[PDB]
Amino acid sequence: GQTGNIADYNYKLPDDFTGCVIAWNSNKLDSKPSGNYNYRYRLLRKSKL
Amino acid sequence: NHNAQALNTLVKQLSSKFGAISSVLNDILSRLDPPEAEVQIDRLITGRL
Repeated sequence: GQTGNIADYNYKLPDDFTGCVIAWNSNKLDSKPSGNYNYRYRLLRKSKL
Repeated sequence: NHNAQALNTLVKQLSSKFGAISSVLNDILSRLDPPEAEVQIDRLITGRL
């Protein structure tokens, strides 16, 4: 039930989702001084997913 | 008379909120997101039932 750019254009969980969301920081490993541009996200889609 | 009265009550309670945002289901569905609208519709359904 969350509204936002990532929620509606990248990965939408269902309203009655049954599962565990586990998040932990990855700055120590996946951050580079020059700028890690490998990871991307979508910010323009025709409709909601 | 009694019959008419009953029917009128049964229709009049369509306009009652029963603790929801509005008696109109379309207004609730339009204004609120589905996860939040579920509770309002549930209250309306319980009252009407």
